[PDB]
Amino acid sequence: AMHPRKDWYELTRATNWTPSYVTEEQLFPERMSGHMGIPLEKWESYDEPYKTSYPEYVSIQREKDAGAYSVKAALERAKIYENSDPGWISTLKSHYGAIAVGEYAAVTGEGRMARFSKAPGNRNMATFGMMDELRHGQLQLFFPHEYCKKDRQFDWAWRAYHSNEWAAIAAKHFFDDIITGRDAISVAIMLTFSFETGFTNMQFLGLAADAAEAGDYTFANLISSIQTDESRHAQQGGPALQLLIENGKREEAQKKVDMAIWRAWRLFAVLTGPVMDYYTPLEDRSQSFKEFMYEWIIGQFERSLIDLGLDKPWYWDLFLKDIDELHHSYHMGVWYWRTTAWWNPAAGVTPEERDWLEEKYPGWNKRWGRCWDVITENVLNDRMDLVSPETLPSVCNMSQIPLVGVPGDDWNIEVFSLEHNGRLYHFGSEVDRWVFQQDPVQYQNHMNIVDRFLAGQIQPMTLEGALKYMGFQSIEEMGKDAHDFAWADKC
Amino acid sequence: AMHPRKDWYELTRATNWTPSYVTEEQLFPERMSGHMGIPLEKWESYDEPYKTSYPEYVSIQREKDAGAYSVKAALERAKIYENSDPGWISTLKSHYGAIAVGEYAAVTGEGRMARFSKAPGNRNMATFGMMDELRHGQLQLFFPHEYCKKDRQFDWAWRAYHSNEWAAIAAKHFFDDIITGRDAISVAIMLTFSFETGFTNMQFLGLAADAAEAGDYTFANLISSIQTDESRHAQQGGPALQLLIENGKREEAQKKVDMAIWRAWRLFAVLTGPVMDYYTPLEDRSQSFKEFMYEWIIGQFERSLIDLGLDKPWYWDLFLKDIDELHHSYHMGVWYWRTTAWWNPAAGVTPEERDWLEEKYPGWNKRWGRCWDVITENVLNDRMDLVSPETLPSVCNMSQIPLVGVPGDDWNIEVFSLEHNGRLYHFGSEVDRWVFQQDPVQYQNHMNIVDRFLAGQIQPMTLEGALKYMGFQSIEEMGKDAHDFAWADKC
Amino acid sequence: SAFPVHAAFEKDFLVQLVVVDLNDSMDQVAEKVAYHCVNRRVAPREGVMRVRKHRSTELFPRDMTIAESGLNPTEVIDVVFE
Amino acid sequence: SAFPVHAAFEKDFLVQLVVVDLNDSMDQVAEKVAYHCVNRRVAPREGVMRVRKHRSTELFPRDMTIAESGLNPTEVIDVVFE
Amino acid sequence: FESKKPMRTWSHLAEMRKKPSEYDIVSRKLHYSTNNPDSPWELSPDSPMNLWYKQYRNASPLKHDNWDAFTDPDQLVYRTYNLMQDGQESYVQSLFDQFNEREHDQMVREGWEHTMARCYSPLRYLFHCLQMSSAYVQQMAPASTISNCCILQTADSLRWLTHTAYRTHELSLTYPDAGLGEHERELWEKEPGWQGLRELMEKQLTAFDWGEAFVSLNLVVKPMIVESIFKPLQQQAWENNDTLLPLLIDSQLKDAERHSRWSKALVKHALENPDNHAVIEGWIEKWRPLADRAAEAYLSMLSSD
Amino acid sequence: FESKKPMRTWSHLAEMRKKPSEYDIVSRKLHYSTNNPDSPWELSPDSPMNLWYKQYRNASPLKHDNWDAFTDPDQLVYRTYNLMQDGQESYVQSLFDQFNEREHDQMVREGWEHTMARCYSPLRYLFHCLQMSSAYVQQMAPASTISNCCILQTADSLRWLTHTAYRTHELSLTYPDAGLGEHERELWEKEPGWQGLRELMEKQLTAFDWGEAFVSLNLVVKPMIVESIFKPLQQQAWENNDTLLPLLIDSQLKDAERHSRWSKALVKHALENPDNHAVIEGWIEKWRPLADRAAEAYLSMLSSD
Amino acid sequence: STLADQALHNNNVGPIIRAGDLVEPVIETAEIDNPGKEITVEDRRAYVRIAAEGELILTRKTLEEQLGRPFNMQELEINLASFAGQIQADEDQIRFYFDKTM
Amino acid sequence: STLADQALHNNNVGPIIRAGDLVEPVIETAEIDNPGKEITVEDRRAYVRIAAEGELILTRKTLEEQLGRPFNMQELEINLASFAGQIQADEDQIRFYFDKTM
Ligand SMILES: O=C(O)c1ccc(Br)cc1
Ligand SMILES: O=C(O)c1ccc(Br)cc1
Ligand SMILES: O=C(O)c1ccc(Br)cc1
Ligand SMILES: O=C(O)c1ccc(Br)cc1
Ligand SMILES: O=C(O)c1ccc(Br)cc1
Ligand SMILES: O=C(O)c1ccc(Br)cc1
Ligand SMILES: O=C(O)c1ccc(Br)cc1
Ligand SMILES: [Fe+3]
Ligand SMILES: [Fe+3]
Ligand SMILES: [Fe+3]
Ligand SMILES: [Fe+3]
Repeated sequence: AMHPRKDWYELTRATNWTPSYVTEEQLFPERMSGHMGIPLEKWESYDEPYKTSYPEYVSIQREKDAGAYSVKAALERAKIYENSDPGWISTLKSHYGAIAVGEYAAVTGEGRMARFSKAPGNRNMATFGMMDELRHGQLQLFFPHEYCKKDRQFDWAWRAYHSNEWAAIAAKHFFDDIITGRDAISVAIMLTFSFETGFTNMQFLGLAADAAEAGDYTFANLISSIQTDESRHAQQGGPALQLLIENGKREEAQKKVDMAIWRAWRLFAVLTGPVMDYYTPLEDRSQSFKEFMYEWIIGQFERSLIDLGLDKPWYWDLFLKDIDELHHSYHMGVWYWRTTAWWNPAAGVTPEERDWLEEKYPGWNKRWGRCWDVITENVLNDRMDLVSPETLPSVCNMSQIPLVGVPGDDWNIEVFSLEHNGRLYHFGSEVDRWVFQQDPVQYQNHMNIVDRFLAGQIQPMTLEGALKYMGFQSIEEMGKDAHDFAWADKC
Repeated sequence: AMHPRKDWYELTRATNWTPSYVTEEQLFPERMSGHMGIPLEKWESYDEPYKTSYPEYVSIQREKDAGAYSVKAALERAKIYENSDPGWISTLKSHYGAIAVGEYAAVTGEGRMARFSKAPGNRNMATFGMMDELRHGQLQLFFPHEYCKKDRQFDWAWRAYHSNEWAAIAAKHFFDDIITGRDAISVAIMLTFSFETGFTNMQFLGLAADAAEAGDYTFANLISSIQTDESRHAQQGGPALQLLIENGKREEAQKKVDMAIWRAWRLFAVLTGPVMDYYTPLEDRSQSFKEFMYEWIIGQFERSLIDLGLDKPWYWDLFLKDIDELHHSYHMGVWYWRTTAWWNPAAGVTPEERDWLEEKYPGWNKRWGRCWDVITENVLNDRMDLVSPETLPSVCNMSQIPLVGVPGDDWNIEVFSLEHNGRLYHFGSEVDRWVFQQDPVQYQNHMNIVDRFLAGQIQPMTLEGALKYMGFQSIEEMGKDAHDFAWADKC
Repeated sequence: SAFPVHAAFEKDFLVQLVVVDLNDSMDQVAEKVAYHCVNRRVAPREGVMRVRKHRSTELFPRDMTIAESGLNPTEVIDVVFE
Repeated sequence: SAFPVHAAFEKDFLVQLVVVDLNDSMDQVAEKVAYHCVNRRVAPREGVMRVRKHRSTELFPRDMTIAESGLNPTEVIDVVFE
Repeated sequence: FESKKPMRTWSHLAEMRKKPSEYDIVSRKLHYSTNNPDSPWELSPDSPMNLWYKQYRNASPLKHDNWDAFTDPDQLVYRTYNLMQDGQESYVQSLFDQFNEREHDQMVREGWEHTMARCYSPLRYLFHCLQMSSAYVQQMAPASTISNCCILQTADSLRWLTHTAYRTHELSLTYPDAGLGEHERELWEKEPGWQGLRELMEKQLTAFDWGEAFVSLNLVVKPMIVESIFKPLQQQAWENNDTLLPLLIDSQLKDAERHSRWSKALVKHALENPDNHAVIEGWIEKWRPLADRAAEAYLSMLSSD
Repeated sequence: FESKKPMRTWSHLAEMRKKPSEYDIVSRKLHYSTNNPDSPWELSPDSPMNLWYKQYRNASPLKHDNWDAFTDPDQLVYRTYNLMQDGQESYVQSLFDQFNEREHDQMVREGWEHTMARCYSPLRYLFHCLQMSSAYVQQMAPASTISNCCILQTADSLRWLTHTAYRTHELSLTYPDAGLGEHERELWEKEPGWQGLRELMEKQLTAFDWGEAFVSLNLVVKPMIVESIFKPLQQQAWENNDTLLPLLIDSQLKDAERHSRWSKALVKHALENPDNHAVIEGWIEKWRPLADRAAEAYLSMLSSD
Repeated sequence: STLADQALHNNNVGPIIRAGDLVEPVIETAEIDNPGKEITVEDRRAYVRIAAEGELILTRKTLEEQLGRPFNMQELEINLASFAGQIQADEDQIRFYFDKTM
Repeated sequence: STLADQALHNNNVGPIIRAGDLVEPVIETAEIDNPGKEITVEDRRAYVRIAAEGELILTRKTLEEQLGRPFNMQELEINLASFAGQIQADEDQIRFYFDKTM
């Protein structure tokens, strides 16, 4: 007979002990552990709500992979690469480039907890977490690898995080801040709670919905399978949050969540935003970016944060306004500077798309529409020189993304600047400036790509020079309009 | 360490012994065994060329099913049922009705060998064969079951073999003749060699090619997985054939193959012929029915039959002529009498299709096209009474399929009849009459559906009476034109 | 009285069961078969329809009845044009 | 000599790096920013382009040079119309 | 004709109180050969196989008007059977590997290789007889749910045969002078200890009535093998420091208990018809003596040395 | 810039002489944190974690120009690790089930439960230390191929922990008066026989240089555990009629040998730089005495009553 | 804003099941095991959002019956892509729930 | 007929591989393991017909190398939907072949 897990589970996490040959602080140094002075004994009350055990994990994960790979195999001849809209193909290129090696980096966030968390249950669940992120990194390299032979941009599934390309710097600056660059408890709160119950549902499930509409079941099935792991290991965050609150650290916990959510938001708005409202073909847009945000971030995540005892962030209303406006400008920036991307941005401004944008964001045409009007007229006149840039955008010193605002009929743009230790920094929001001020030692001597350009690190100081510095190896790899401007024919 | 199969395989089939408490003939009665008086010791040289062992079987078959089911699960929302051409849906309905419970009957063919073959290797391979056919019957019930709630015709995946519907009688008269109704050696030669290396490749791989073109990967993936089992268990046939030849029974072996191939051909022409050349949308026709015949039956199967030391069938030239002609008329019969089918036949005669038919079968328009001209004119003129029958087709006493010929400009039709023991029988070819004459005890007291109608077994003796006799339980279940005659608009 | 035959009509694609009467002339039999064929799958044409035993060279006289013909129930006939 | 600024042009969607000269007048500075905005993402219009520190209420005189203005390199300016 | 809506499941299951399971959907009411008493198969009603089925299935004294309602208590389908057996068989294969690494066969008590060669390796004949016999019950049983249990039982018999072949060969590597893998047919044919078993199986294999086949095989022969062969072999292995055999036999006994479970459920179904008690009891008493003699002769041989 | 054709595989693998494997594609050159010596992570170059990596990874005395070229000799990826371990773990769980059915624990020699409570159950602490330590080498190693071996080793360490938790609980059902599941922390903290191991692990867990961490964990501590804990337990289990523990440990030893296999491969890769011989040897000499003392104290405790 | 306020002030709890063979059995189980709760379902094709007010229970026994094959509660992880509410899981059931009422 | 005799008179042997992860590796393996045979490939989307004249060998070792993961010869059954020629199989390779020459 076999004995049920409930009867022996406690023994698997009865692993704390009182050190005698080194000190507790030597074994769990604050800079790596992040215990905030909460004594060893208090951490033993940590109770992961989504448990598993080694024999079950290997069996269940064997099954999950068998399904993901069989589906890929059975659909290799569905002609997705050949028959898909180029906007959908660019969505795949963006996703795999932005995600695969970042998932692998997440193994280190989990390893940080597995070694340095004082909570025994956290150390075990983080061991499964290390394994889960290994899975995610490997899947999201194996899957796009077949497309290397079709298109050099898919090399970036592997190459991006090794480059200084501007979007890869943005991704790395965020993930190095919340995943690999902080103590174990910060990882539990910023990564597993904030990012992983907060935003990854958007990129993995919201995008899966659009993928299924687009008829790409290999991809939809993959990313939704990945998120089933997340749903388990993300549950390391809540009990850590609850433990900090019970031990007098609510304010610290709140600040970490406020920071992580905002940082996630800005990157999400530049990567997932344009995918959902512009690259995905109109007929495949299951919901708008804003609608998904309201389902996943407002309706689900923010409600769960309140249930666990935290408050709505101090920047709530700013966040809501950003959801209406930011990604429209981020898309415009990515598109106008498309040659610096490793995917081919779709403009997404045919009349029928502009009508959808107007319904989903009333006032769109009198704002972003005004810029797209100028762009469209230049395409129709074959003045293509006027739709490629001859300077660099100014870039946020926190998010690493261009400084933007609302264009057109009620123009409004604001940079939030800061003098600090003899240097002038510029931030794309009040919250980004605040994140800097929360932990200047984390950020102060970092130089963004424009800082580097001005410092003489990028030679020559031209478009070509920037493109070489960003790691492009051939003409094909540089982003172009997804449809070769064929959308202008509908205008 | 483990010891490789080659070193212990012989012991797995060292199972013949000399009976002492009953006679060899009591243990292996000729009526069930079919050993043709070849002594037990001779059968020990039987050497199955495609071997497996129990531990490998369970492991590999576990893997095969995991893939088949995962693929089905991942594509449930691909909108196959909702978006497919209704001709494709009808192909699914015809396939599952004609195949699922027949696969389950094949378990009994395999069982007959597992118990009654004098060759030990045959008895073991047939045990895996029993298992494979169980798999195939279960997969082909499970897969269509989700469509029960969509369409009562999918009930026939289960119901067909329990009915007296005319095509079900044709299927059972064939399968009961070659699978369940003869001795073990006859099964080995007629089922595993003749039918299963000769025709099943057409219905499970030829059709899979069309399914892939149509974008129905759940189905293509399923049936190609099924045929992987066939490729193994079908290899029981060749070594039985080789043994009969070595022991002076080449003449009887040849006769069994010649019979089984013709019987399979006629059923295949009424079921697969119309699917490949009429129901499958033109754009998804990977090859014509004839082209697939020349690939699988002529180029592959017949060449294999010669390699093994048998001769081309005596009716070779009749067979080649039949491939050009027979399924066009069988199609016409199934469509005109569509109300008697459990699927909705597609007419398949829009001008674009008739151009394809002419290219694939030169002279088609001056033959079958003449009938379709009259039918088409009646549909265009709303004379629908003339596109539904008011009598029964005459039916073959062997194949159970209507007696047909070539219509139009060079009309030729021939029935081959026979008086025998006080009854007049009618056959659709010289070969069908020959088959009857090879074994009259198997066939002589069988009554085809028209014989039953004339004898008073079908009451009332009307179209409705016959339809109710055939097992239809509601108005929805009876076949209709697949497109509700929408095709005439293109004419 | 009722007399079943199997009939193949000229230019059609099949043989059908047609019930005629023992006292039908061949002209009447031809018309009963034509009902199930002409304007359904076979174009109408000028000419006189005749009846013969299946694949036979000889034709039955037009006014000859099923009874006089020697035909047995369920035998096959053709209906062709002269 | 080279003098980088970050400039936001009226009705555009972003701030861009624009390198001007230490001794450029505000009129010259406005035209250097306009190069990267007008007829690219911003419709041309009549009127006088003026330069101001980002979101300031006061405009720099048209003939004032970058050197005279007190601006520091990499400070943010707006270019707006009278 | 009436107009009817689509059903949630097959028409024959549509009146179920509970949602049909995978087992119900894929297993139930599949023998169309029971539909027409006069023509089981769609051939001449007096074709040879039609005469065979009319005599040996339809005319069985074991009678029930709804055999199709029989349910495997384990509700196994092909898919779940392979999941279960890949698990059990992976486990057995791993035992073989590890016990081999540890040189298990060298440490058995002196002479055990001869007891194995005499009493164990020729079990391949006995197990193959069970395989052939199970296949016979499969092809004759009057319900697909019954036949399915027999298919899986046929496969299990082959599993046991294969274990035995594998271990016969393996043991012969350590003990090459005991006739292992060489003399099994002669033992099965000539050795007194095997002759009761051989007579039992040759006669059982010629009981062609489906009911008598089922009763003799599953209610008489197979339980005798559990109690008189499998268990005594475990006891002897223990006395002779063979620690692998008891573990292997325990895995085989799981299959055997499963066979007994479905058989018992079939008996319970049959006994709904009170007339069947005497029929079954009659067959049991007919075959019991042969089974008891087979066991006696085997045990007398096993307890030699 | 020039126009180039698509590559068959990733740009960094395109010069391979043969077709990249699944392992090559999903495992190689994934730590971007080794690209910029001044800024491992994309933050302020003197952020705390950048300072941590610059000291404890980049500045290690163990040096190689191309750590990325390291290859797991087993070429394991997540998918194949789970296939392998689901096989090995399903086997162990089947052993637990069957030995429990047979009431194995009741038949061990008198007093064995006390030896288990003292020398076996507190192994959960030692195994968890290996788990924590393996995760540290993962996060610090300068190549993803090295880190991947460490991730799988972290999981194996948890596997061993889980075996021990399960069996401690199971034993306690038969022997409820031995402190099983109750007194392990006390034993780990206070019993002399555990103090050498605990000192060794507390100190090893504070060796933050990646190279020293790797050498001490995989070349000193883990091989000691094989020779001084695993094998002696198997011998003692044999003397005490515990037949399950030796089989369980053989499964764990398969994992332990796998860890030694990749470790030796990493050593061989490191020794391409002649300077590394003295570095590795020095760490071995440094850590050996603690390891020896750990082993000696453990064995004295295992040998007593 | 009122739209954001309204979205936040919900008490919806329950599983988000990814496309596959668990979607319909989970919906049916939610209905059966929470009588007197309305179950809401939002179908996004790649996933389905299944919810009730305050508390939603899925029992292993009911789920096995609706799925139609042997099923252990832990297996739900293969198809549980996300969930709303806090989770209390055990071998007999999973309960999704909130502590607070908004 | 002429077309039919021409179709019958072939000596093509080799595997028919169903759509999936074994198609490209098997084609590559056929080319590598039969040097100086021309390998023909007919792509029917759901399956690919791979052939050579008279004999075609697939070795386990080459197939493992082209597949890029551990591979036992018996696993080919998962994807071998049919084949032309007689089959001679063992743990090291499969040979498809004809006895006669047409
Ligand atoms: O934790 C995660 O799951 C995660 C982290 C980073 C990226 Br990129 C994707 C996923
Ligand atoms: O032997 C077979 O594989 C077979 C037999 C009949 C039918 Br219907 C389908 C398959
Ligand atoms: O969900 C159910 O409860 C159910 C479904 C089908 C049938 Br038939 C009976 C019950
Ligand atoms: O299984 C048995 O042993 C048995 C079954 C039925 C009857 Br009646 C008597 C005995
Ligand atoms: O593993 C070892 O024992 C070892 C490794 C490297 C060197 Br240098 C010396 C010893
Ligand atoms: O028993 C448990 O703890 C459990 C059950 C199911 C899932 Br999903 C997670 C955990
Ligand atoms: O070794 C064998 O006999 C063998 C190998 C592969 C396949 Br497919 C079939 C048989
Ligand atoms: Fe992840
Ligand atoms: Fe994650
Ligand atoms: Fe089959
Ligand atoms: Fe078959």
